[PDB]
Amino acid sequence: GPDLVQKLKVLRHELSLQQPQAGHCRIEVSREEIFEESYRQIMKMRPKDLKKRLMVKFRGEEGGGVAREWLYLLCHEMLNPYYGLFQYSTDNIYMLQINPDSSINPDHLSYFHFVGRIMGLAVFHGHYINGGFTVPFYKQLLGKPIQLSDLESVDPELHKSLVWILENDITPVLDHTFCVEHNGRILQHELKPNGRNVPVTEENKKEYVRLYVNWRFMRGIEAQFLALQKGFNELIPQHLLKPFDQKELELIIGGLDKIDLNDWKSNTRLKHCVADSNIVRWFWQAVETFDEERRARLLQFVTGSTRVPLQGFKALQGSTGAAGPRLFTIHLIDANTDNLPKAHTCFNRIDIPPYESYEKLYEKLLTAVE
Ligand SMILES: CCOC(=O)c1c(C)[nH]c(C(=O)N(CC)Cc2ccc3c(c2)OCO3)c1C
Repeated sequence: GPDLVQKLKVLRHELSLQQPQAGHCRIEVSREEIFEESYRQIMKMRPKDLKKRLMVKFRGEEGGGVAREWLYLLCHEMLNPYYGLFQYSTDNIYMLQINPDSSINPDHLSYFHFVGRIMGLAVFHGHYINGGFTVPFYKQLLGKPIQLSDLESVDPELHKSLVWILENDITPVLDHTFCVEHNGRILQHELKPNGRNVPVTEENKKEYVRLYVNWRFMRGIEAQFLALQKGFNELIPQHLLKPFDQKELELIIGGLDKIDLNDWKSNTRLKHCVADSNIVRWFWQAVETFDEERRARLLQFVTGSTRVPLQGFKALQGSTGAAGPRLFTIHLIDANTDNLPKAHTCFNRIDIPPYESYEKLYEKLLTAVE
């Protein structure tokens, strides 16, 4: 709380001291080749050059304020799975993770080092990017261990079984060793040296669960993660992150998930209504009134998910029909004003009856959502 506020000020003050008063960090890339061009221009600089005031300009545009736009666009474009560095999770929708098969590109480690530098530059200049990584990824990047509690949301079944180990006498029921498996070929991993020959007992099961928790996230991505963290720490040294505790890191990480209302409203299709009509202004008014958890519940009420792809509301998918985005739709219909708004989750549509006032829309929409 108030100690977190002050820790953030110490961090920002320390970072500001590393920025030279004179000098600039010059970048000039195109929008359609921002990843490859930024890769070559950034990997040419010293870490101290990256700490200079950003001097950015796009391909052939006049545009200071362009450096904010450049960094934000590069932060989202570098996570695009086309580049083979990151892939979507099969545990939670629209979440990202390092692709363990990134070894295909033999220069992958220099690209992960580059991604780390850009993530470090975002923190350095005060940008909050909703990268969509898991809480364990972000804790590890910020220099802290993963907690068993952080596994519950990613892998509830593994979490339940590791919790079972810690809370019960395993002796008459389980016969595990410090060796774990995962995939086409089956790969064995010894959690600690000679692990295959170390049976899990009451005496060492705490170490077993602790090692298994880390492996569940680090599995096949350890070299990639190390290079990423290396780039990140060239901008954000690990000692400056030491004061933040597990709880403060969870608050900072949860704040990254903020739904972008600008991107939501810019990418909303309107059916039988205009952008200035009372029903549409009242809907966006009620959304602004809702806290984050209520904004997430509204997004889940209409789309079935509490998140949107990394590209944003423009990449929103529908369930059926021709391939292509199915934008979030506000549909003003002809219906009973006592009726609730109706969600058509297959098509990301909310059918809204013609309410008389803002206060009636707010209550009906809140009743539908809660
Ligand atoms: C401990 C103090 O934390 C901070 O002050 C802080 C600030 C100012 N920004 C960030 C932050 O946004 N990220 C963490 C690196 C997420 C992120 C950035 C760039 C990305 C990305 C995700 O996906 C690819 O590009 C944090 C945590």
